[PDB]
Amino acid sequence: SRVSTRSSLAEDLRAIGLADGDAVLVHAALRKVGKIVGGPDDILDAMRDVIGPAGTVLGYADWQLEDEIRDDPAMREHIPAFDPLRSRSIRDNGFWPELIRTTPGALRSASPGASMAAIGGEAEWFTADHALDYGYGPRSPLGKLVEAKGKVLMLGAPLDTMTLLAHAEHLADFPNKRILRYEAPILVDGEKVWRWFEEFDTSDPPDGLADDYFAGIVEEFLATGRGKRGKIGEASSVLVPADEIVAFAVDWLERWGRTA
Amino acid sequence: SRVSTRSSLAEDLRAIGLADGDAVLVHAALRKVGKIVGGPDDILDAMRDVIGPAGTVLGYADWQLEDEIRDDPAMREHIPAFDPLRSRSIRDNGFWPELIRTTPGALRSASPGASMAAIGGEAEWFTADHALDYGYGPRSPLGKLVEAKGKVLMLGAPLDTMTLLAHAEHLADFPNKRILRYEAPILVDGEKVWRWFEEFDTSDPPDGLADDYFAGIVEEFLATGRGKRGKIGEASSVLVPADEIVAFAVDWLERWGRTA
Ligand SMILES: CC(C)(COP(=O)(O)OP(=O)(O)OC[C@H]1O[C@@H](n2cnc3c(N)ncnc32)[C@H](O)[C@@H]1OP(=O)(O)O)[C@@H](O)C(=O)NCCC(=O)NCCS
Ligand SMILES: CC(C)(COP(=O)(O)OP(=O)(O)OC[C@H]1O[C@@H](n2cnc3c(N)ncnc32)[C@H](O)[C@@H]1OP(=O)(O)O)[C@@H](O)C(=O)NCCC(=O)NCCS
Ligand SMILES: CN[C@@H]1[C@@H](O[C@H]2O[C@H](CO)[C@@H](N)[C@H](O)[C@H]2O)O[C@H]2C[C@@H](N)[C@@H](O[C@H]3[C@H](O)[C@@H](O)[C@H](N)C[C@@H]3N)O[C@@H]2[C@@H]1O
Ligand SMILES: CN[C@@H]1[C@@H](O[C@H]2O[C@H](CO)[C@@H](N)[C@H](O)[C@H]2O)O[C@H]2C[C@@H](N)[C@@H](O[C@H]3[C@H](O)[C@@H](O)[C@H](N)C[C@@H]3N)O[C@@H]2[C@@H]1O
Ligand SMILES: [Cl-]
Repeated sequence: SRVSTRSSLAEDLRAIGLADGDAVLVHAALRKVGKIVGGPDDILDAMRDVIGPAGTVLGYADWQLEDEIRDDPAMREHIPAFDPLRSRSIRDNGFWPELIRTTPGALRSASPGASMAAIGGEAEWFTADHALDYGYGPRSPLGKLVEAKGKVLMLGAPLDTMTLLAHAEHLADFPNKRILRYEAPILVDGEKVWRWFEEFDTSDPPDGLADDYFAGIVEEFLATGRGKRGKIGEASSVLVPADEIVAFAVDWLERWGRTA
Repeated sequence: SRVSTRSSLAEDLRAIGLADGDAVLVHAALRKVGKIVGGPDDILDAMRDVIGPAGTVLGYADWQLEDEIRDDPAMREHIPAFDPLRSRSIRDNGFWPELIRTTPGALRSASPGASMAAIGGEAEWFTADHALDYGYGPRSPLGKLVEAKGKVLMLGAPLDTMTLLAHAEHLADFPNKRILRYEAPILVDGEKVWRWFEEFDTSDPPDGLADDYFAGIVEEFLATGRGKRGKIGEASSVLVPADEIVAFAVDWLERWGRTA
């Protein structure tokens, strides 16, 4: 029965630990926030108020081409190329990355399935030079979030949607990492070309693990007393430092893979 | 029962009457088109291929401020002012105006409740200088649609959502037109100010007619033979000359006003 404002959301964000100059990747379930006077745009505006102009807000866009269409040779010349300026975010990830992507000023990185939207003082740097292959590795917004000592805010989102952990999956040395190869269309100086891609499998976990095991790792991280929980509006939310939870998740995975 | 492509939708638009250099207002129910390979963006892409670069495609954006919150004094300072670059389309008009508005190169006119989104060769003209009061009058994208001799296409949409006919309500001489007055926040060169507004009532029909009466007027115009029906992908869709349906509607309303 409580309605949120740009001002009250800024206090909530400061209360969970958002600070001046932060860079924050956000995963959101916006319905959990509850009634907002100015719609969910008040959340992004509140965040920009807190972190200031030097800060950056990010979201995981991906794109909408499903595998079964991509793999259907009949529709091959009817599939539109991925275009960081025009391709819309995968709807599976909710409105939040679309909200960012279509805010004037936002930029969107180049590696389609891993592509990120960002707005703020380092939006250019965070989206620049996104490797097409292994796009969850060091040459990616996720690696740059670790380098920048950014944060990840789960805004009512289930903890297994923390995509930053796919970057730990990339770094961790464990046996039998599944490698995925696929063909997708992209623009090379404004013209459509089909390109072969390669990356570590993000869609399914390492064999032996439950499909939602990212959530277990996050809770085990919060159990050490690092990170913070809080209400953003009415959404139960989590804020964690990106570098710490990736080091935690790397050795969680490296230790598990040794037992096999 | 089949998939539509940017090229399949292209030939469907040419058969309804879309032609080179056209400027067309679109009201859409996109779930009625069926499955499209590259999503509803393939619709707007097709149209811009049919009409060519001099063409122009429009949508009725409006905005999301709710009367209730607007008229709550306690919420006054928390209302985001209307911003033609940022305030999102009213969701009751469907995704289509948002689809246009969030396309790079697209423009949005200044008068909030009557705001229109536009992309194409004449997008700057169709959106320039939209009057804040009586925003369905002559100083309006709908007035310019008549002057440009454009078209309207109901793309699976209920024919009573044809907003151009509100422009016929502004123009037609019939007694007891209901004037609406309200205060609303608007961005004036980046700064929010509350401004009083007035216009003819678009939210309820003139006292004496059914709510969906716009619809019966449309198909009656179709009985004259001066419209064209046809299926866009899977959607039953109507295309109509703008200048003629206004005159047909104006005379309809003025003639009916005397009987009353
Ligand atoms: C799946 C998931 C998104 C569902 O969350 P949800 O709250 O149900 O859906 P969304 O987050 O899209 O938010 C919905 C709110 O959009 C607002 N919204 C959407 N578009 C809007 C618009 N154009 N204008 C105003 N509001 C809009 C609404 O409040 C809509 O709610 P309503 O339609 O019920 O009114 C959530 O559980 C989740 O998993 N989030 C994280 C996803 C992620 O980042 N995944 C990474 C890869 S694993
Ligand atoms: C109310 C009305 C809009 C409902 O239409 P609808 O087809 O059910 O809904 P929309 O037209 O918004 O289109 C829905 C399709 O959006 C696609 N779409 C929406 N957003 C998308 C996105 N971001 N990315 C990819 N696809 C998206 C989907 O196919 C969505 O369907 P799904 O959610 O079932 O998959 C329609 O009946 C109507 O009355 N239209 C006319 C509105 C108008 O012009 N009013 C004028 C003022 S009175
Ligand atoms: C860990 N579980 C996740 C699942 O959870 C969601 O669906 C479940 C269905 O039972 C629900 N129980 C659960 O509540 C809900 O959150 O959603 C699927 C969606 C699917 N397109 C893919 O996305 C991945 C992309 O394929 C990949 O490209 C991207 N990099 C990462 C995406 N997560 O894999 C995830 C993953 O399997
Ligand atoms: C006449 N019907 C319309 C309704 O759609 C539905 O109407 C009937 C129910 O009422 C249904 N039977 C019908 O299937 C369906 O089309 O949507 C509402 C949405 C509301 N924001 C307002 O928009 C108006 C704006 O408020 C106003 O600012 C603008 N100028 C004109 C808009 N129509 O009034 C319309 C109008 O009442
Ligand atoms: Cl995918």
